[PDB]
Amino acid sequence: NVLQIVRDHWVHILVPVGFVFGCYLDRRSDEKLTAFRNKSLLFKRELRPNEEVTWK
Amino acid sequence: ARQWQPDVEWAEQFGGAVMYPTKETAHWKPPPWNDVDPPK
Amino acid sequence: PPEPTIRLQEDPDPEDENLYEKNPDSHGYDKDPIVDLWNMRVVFFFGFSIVLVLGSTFVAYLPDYRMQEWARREAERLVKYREANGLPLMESNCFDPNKIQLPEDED
Amino acid sequence: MLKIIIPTTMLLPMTWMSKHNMIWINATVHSLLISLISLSLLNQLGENSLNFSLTFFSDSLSAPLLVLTTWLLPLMLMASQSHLSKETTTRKKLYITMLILLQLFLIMTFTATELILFYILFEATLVPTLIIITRWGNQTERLNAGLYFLFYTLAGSLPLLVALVYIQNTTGSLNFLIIHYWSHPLSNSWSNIFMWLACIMAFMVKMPLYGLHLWLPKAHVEAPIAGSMVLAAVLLKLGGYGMMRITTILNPLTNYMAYPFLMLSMWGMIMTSSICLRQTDLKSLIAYSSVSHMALVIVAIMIQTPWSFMGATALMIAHGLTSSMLFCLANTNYERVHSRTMILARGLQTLLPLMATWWLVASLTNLALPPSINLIGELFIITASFSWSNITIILMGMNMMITALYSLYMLITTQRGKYTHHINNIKPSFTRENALMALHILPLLLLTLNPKMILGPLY
Amino acid sequence: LQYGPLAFVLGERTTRKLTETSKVITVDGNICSGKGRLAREIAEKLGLRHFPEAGIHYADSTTGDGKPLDVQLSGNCSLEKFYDDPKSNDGNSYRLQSWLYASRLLQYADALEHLLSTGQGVVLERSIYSDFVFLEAMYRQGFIRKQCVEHYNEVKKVTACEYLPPHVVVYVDVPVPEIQSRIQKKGNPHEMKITAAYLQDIENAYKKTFLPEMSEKCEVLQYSAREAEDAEKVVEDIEYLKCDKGPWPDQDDRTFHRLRMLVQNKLEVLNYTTIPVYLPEITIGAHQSDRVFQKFTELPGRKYSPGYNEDVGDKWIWLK
Amino acid sequence: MNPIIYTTLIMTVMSGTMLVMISSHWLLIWIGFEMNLLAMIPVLMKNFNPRATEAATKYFLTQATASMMLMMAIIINLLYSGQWTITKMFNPVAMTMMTMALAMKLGLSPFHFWVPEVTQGISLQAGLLLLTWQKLAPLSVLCQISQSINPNLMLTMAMLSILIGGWGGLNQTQLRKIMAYSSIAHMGWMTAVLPYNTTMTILNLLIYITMTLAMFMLLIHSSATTTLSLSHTWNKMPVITSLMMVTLLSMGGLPPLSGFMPKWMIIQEMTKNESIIMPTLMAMTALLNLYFYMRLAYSSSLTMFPSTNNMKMKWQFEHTKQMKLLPTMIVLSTLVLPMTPALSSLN
Amino acid sequence: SSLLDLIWLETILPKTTSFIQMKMSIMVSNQKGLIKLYFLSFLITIMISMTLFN
Amino acid sequence: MPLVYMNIIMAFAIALAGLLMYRSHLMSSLLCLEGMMLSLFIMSTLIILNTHFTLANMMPIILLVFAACEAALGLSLLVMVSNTYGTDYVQNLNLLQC
Ligand SMILES: CCCCCCCCCCCCCCCCC[C@@H](O)O[C@H](CO[C@H](O)CCCCCCCCCCCCCCC)COP(=O)(O)OCC[N+](C)(C)C
Ligand SMILES: CCCCCCCCCCCCCCCCC[C@@H](O)O[C@H](CO[C@H](O)CCCCCCCCCCCCCCC)COP(=O)(O)OCC[N+](C)(C)C
Ligand SMILES: CCCCCCCCCCCCCCCCC[C@@H](O)O[C@H](CO[C@H](O)CCCCCCCCCCCCCCC)COP(=O)(O)OCC[N+](C)(C)C
Ligand SMILES: CCCCCCCCCCCCCCCCC[C@@H](O)O[C@H](CO[C@H](O)CCCCCCCCCCCCCCC)COP(=O)(O)OCC[N+](C)(C)C
Ligand SMILES: CCCCCCCC/C=C\CCCCCCCC(=O)O[C@H](COC(=O)CCCCCCC/C=C/CCCCCCCC)COP(=O)(O)OCCN
Ligand SMILES: Nc1ncnc2c1ncn2[C@@H]1O[C@H](COP(=O)(O)OP(=O)(O)O)[C@@H](O)[C@H]1O
Repeated sequence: NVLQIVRDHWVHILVPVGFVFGCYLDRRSDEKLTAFRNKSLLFKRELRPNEEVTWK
Repeated sequence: ARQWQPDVEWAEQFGGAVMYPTKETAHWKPPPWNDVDPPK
Repeated sequence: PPEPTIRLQEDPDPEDENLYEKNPDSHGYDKDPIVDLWNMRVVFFFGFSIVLVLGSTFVAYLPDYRMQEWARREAERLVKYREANGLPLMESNCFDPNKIQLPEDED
Repeated sequence: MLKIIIPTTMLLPMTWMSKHNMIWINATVHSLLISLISLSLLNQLGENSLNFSLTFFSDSLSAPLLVLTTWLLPLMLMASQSHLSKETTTRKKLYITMLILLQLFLIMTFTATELILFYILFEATLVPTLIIITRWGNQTERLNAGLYFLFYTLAGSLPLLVALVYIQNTTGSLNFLIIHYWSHPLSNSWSNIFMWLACIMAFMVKMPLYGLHLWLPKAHVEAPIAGSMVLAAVLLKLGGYGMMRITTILNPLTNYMAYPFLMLSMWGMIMTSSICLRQTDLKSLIAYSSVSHMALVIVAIMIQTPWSFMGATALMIAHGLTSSMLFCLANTNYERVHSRTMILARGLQTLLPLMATWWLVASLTNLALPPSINLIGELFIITASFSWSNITIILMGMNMMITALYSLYMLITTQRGKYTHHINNIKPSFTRENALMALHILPLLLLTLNPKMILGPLY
Repeated sequence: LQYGPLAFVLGERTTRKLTETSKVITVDGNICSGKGRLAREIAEKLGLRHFPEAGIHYADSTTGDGKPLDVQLSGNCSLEKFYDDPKSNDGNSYRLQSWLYASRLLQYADALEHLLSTGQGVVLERSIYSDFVFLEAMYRQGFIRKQCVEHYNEVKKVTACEYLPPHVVVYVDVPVPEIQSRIQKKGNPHEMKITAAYLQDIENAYKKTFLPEMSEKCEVLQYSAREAEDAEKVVEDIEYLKCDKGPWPDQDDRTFHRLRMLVQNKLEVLNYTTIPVYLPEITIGAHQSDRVFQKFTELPGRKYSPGYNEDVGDKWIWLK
Repeated sequence: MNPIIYTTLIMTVMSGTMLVMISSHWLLIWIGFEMNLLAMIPVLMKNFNPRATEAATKYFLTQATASMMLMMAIIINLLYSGQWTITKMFNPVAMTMMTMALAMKLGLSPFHFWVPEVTQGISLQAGLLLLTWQKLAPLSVLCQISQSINPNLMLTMAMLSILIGGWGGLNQTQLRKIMAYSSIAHMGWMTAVLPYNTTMTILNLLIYITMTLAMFMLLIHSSATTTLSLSHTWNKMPVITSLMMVTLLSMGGLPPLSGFMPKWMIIQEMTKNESIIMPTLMAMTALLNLYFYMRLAYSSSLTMFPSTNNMKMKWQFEHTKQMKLLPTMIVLSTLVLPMTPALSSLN
Repeated sequence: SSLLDLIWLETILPKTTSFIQMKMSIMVSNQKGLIKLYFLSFLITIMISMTLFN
Repeated sequence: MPLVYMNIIMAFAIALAGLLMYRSHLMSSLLCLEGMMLSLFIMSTLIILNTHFTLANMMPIILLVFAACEAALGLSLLVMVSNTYGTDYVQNLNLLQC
């Protein structure tokens, strides 16, 4: 029954929501370490005509 | 079949005035339950 | 000695409850048959079916990030080049001597 | 990494708002789901590491231990489901909370790019374990066992804090990458000797080394089942992981500072293997077996050769899984028998055949049978020690023979022979115990197909 | 605004409410006497408030619903079993005696709180004082051991060193054969098993010890069975006597404030009734205590605070 | 006593401490100490009894001797340099005598003997005030002249204090004496970092005050004085026992609880000054504090001691008076490690 | 098993520590509560600090 | 540093030793405290008057006042002790112990 199983099975959504939040936080934290993107002496590459960043 | 829990004999160890009783402190008495001494 | 010889008031030690006596097909999970059966189902499905098989296949087919085939190809090219030109294969000095500077002793 | 840490944290509100009769199901399902997420970390590269951020990084040494840690929790829940039947809802939720906190602390410990954070979580892993041992323990000696486990660890690990802050004051950073790249030799001086001792003793006490192992039989015997498996499987590997991480700055002093510990371990392996032969208890026997295996791991780490490190990692994982299985089987026997004595119940193979099969498989794996990863790690360490000195083979072979002897003695005394007459409560084994044994053993026989996943960074 | 130091600071002075009519009175008598009838008449005539004698389930009447709880959850003792088997092996006699003494202490605290809060006096049956006579009767008859009376004396002295003795003590005297005949007439199946020696011990423990101790510091009105029927003379005697020997005249506003803070907050009142001395009659094992407490928590209005019970019917929970 | 008089005496104690902390004259500091001592005595004697009187007279004798020593030190300092401002002492003998005076006021060993007895005689409320509030004036005075104190004397007194607190805490059974020895050991820890960094001293003082306030409020909530009276608590309010065990684990220095923040940080500071032996010794000594805290936790919460029948009646009544700031104190004393860098606020 | 693990290894590290700490606790905590001895010790330590640390 | 100051500090030290000796008669302890206070007053007065530190002439009087107050307080406590024991021997205060 809708709106009845929710009051008993709302706890199951907690862990996957936490996983998605963790993935988002990991990407956001990775966004702060772009001080050498496409500046590495080994992977220094000329950008593609329709490319703005080497990686996200 | 039952988890062991302390009995009276185990509890009496902490009932003294001090731990590790010795000869000198064998005659010490625990303070009264309320901090009031007889007027004598 | 009119002492009761009872040190304290205590419940008698209860006897172990057999899970099969009141419920055959007991699965050893819970005394409530429906919750018990569903616990068995989810344990078997997420343990064997989902993790132990899909995860095993995922680990089996992991991309070669350790660069084993890349190292094999590089070694093949190096060996071919050094054999064709008569170079002595592996070199004793890891780093070329000219770049390195050794402090003079004069002792 | 936060994709792993965050769900483990969310396990707590998930458990605390669950219904009174559905906590075990939810905890088991979501713990298994978390383990699947942790599988992604295993794909390491031959280069440096998976540097996730400034606080967490993953290597090919941390990946197998992390996967094992995440995998152990569902097994702990299934093991604890038995003896917590008559427990109130609040106390069961507190037990699951302690297990979840232990897993979270271990997960944060194993990456811990900075050494002070590693130490903080390495000591934080001590509170939930002590609470579990001293609260949900059957015997009256659980209190003394908890005190021993706390103080043996803390006395060793307290000088480590001083050593670490001193290193930070002189070196200037405790980040493991900077520590590895800027490492400099340690001169032969009394101050450097004591720095070596401070940095090493904290991990050698937890492994444990022979002569400081007195806390382990007590902690393993008096603890509940889940505490026993988490002690034997993961908590023993903290010392070895820390030692292999920290030996990068102790060279070349170790070249001669390893002699006392090498001799102690190479003799204590024989001593504890012999002790296992004359034992009246099952859990004590398994604990002493764990001591022997960890002594071998200590020898391997102190040798400091690539084959030593590979064998050490393989033996770590294999011994964790095997000891967890053996403790599970002993607990299943004890639940029916209620005595915990080896010779009180005999001939159980006639009454419980499948559990006899599980006993045989666990004993064979403990016996270091090829091509299981137990023997892979064993043999790698044997070859490395042989390269170290040709005379070690005598001690190692003696240990192997005694290990086989006591493993088959454990199997024969409890499984073969005529059944005891005055025991008539040996009920048929539940599906839960069989599933627990299967989930313990199948990963071992699966990892024997892909050894490179557990051979460490020096593969 | 519940009573506290702030209320005393602003307006609450309890010496104004006392109007010479308070006169806390305890009516004490032998088993199956006419004191209960007499106490009711005194309270009716003098305008005071009558407190019925504290029983096993007295405390259950003041907390939550007045309906008594199960015997296992409140008292763990029964009077009928004491009458049937006075020398019961499981130490029922002491457990009954202690539970009754603590119930009487709670009743005395409640009576003092009512007197200090309102100013209207109270009438009581056997108080914490005179309760020791039953203990003496049990001990001399051999029902309880010496350590038993030692523990009772310790608890009694600790608990009673902080309360004001009653203004007037009224005693109804009935000879032993007469009360034996009254017991036979009563018809309660357990009560004819009361031995004459037990009643004699109760009476001479009353007369030899309790009465002189009350006389030396209070007013004593010894009444026979006949002369206690006429409540008019009793009330006239109550009015005629003047209280000038007890501690009550020496009390002031500050001491009354301290006493009023003590009588409320019943936890401190009952704090010393559970001193950690382990007699086999009163001590309870860990498993039994855990099981009984868990069963107590499952009661309808006992899981949470009084105002925070959903099953009882308390609403607006999430805003209180 | 009258509530107004009690409030006035408490205000006078706080005013004396404030006068000590906010004044720049030695005479005014001595006046503040005298006012504090004068108003603090009736607080010990609120519940009149022979034990309270004896504790109060011991406290008065010790404090008066300390004040006289402090005044003599001030006089000598004035003699050898005509300065009244609280600054460099300008004299070794005056500094030594003032250090002993402030040690007597604080309770550092070997001037520690009065603390256990005074704490035992007086009530829980009086003890709570004495244990935390009293420390603020002498510690402020010591922080103001830390550049002149002799490191040898302060360090040896701190080491002796830690040793004595750890050893004496093992034997005691009453909770008040355990708290007194715990305070002695914590002050031995805290005064050892005075010559190096006073900010660490202030941080340790704040953490210790929070922990001991929480523990004393928990002890007042469950009216227990001896160990067995505390063991009986689990049958009525198990939550109190659980919170008390968590706070006890925090007070032992176990990470990641808040009580680990000071010690760790303090060690760090003494490692910056090439002092290695002493921090190790103080850590291995604090292991003893941990031991007797663990014994108390075993007695209180981790095991269920036998109960009493009359306790049933206590199940029906609720705690009428609730003390505010107890949950805040527990949280601040248990879960504030991740905010360690906030110590840069020069708290 | 018995002689090394259960007897001497126990005697060296844990049991010796327990015995020493118990003896020290008994020695330190055994004070009769007399302030005469307390203040005599105070005088002794005042003299010691006056003549030693200067 | 002339001999007068040396003699005053010697008197203070002697009074402190007498206070810390504790034979009996807590009244003697209070007397020793007040002897220490008197020595402090004399020394401070001499130091302040010698250097013509005019505004500091307040210091002795203030000192005396406060110290005398403490003496009064002490006496009160002593009285109560006697009222509980009948005499003021120091050895009677042994209920509290470490
Ligand atoms: C009951 C009676 C028997 C019935 C069964 C009959 C069938 C017999 C089959 C049983 C064994 C026969 C051997 C057949 C082996 C073939 C498969 C093998 O070759 O694949 C392995 C692959 O297997 C996996 O690598 C091993 C499993 C991964 C281990 C993870 C465990 C699962 C997670 C659970 C938690 C783990 C806890 C411990 C953490 C460390 C080796 O991989 P590799 O040869 O290179 O190449 C793979 C393909 N490539 C080329 C594209 C790369
Ligand atoms: C025929 C096929 C045979 C092989 C089948 C293999 C199937 C493998 C399934 C198991 C996968 C194991 C879990 C892997 C988790 C690690 C990777 C994970 O963290 O990645 C996240 C992504 O995860 C996926 O989105 C979700 C996968 C979760 C589910 C896996 C499939 C099985 C789930 C089963 C759940 C229960 C099923 C229903 C039961 C009732 C975040 O990725 P992100 O860091 O952004 O990537 C950045 C790089 N980009 C930009 C290129 C992407
Ligand atoms: C009990 C269970 C196990 C616990 C842990 C056991 C491991 C701890 C053992 C410590 C390892 C070795 C310590 C010192 C090693 C240095 C080598 C030294 O011992 O040999 C000679 C040193 O001579 C003497 O040994 C001097 C030290 C003697 C005093 C030390 C105590 C010896 C016995 C105490 C045993 C107690 C161990 C357990 C304590 C609880 C060489 O003389 P020299 O070449 O000139 O000096 C070398 C050092 N230099 C180069 C820096 C100058
Ligand atoms: C548990 C940790 C302790 C918590 C303590 C209680 C928290 C609540 C206190 C409420 C605010 C405190 C002060 C109120 C603000 C106004 C007062 C302000 O003007 O004072 C300033 C100073 O502000 C305070 O010092 C900072 C108070 C902040 C205390 C928290 C630091 C704790 C660090 C570790 C725990 C992290 C926080 C955990 C949650 C609170 C002036 O500084 P200044 O007069 O020029 O220097 C004097 C100090 N000297 C003499 C040494 C130089
Ligand atoms: C299960 C119980 C195990 C107990 C383990 C305890 C022993 C651990 C080893 C010693 C711990 C203390 C070492 C100090 C921490 C390291 C800090 C450091 O390295 O700094 C040194 C300082 O070295 C020291 O100060 C060491 C002093 C040691 C004092 C404490 C002694 C403890 C016991 C010593 C013997 C124990 C050794 C064997 C223990 C075996 C286990 C029982 C450098 O000094 P600098 O000031 O920089 O000088 C440079 C200018 N020349
Ligand atoms: N401390 C006690 N021990 C045993 N019984 C008690 C105790 N206190 C009260 N009682 C019981 O309370 C009952 C009522 O007392 P009583 O006044 O004699 O009868 P009634 O209420 O009809 O006048 C009596 O049967 C008496 O036994």
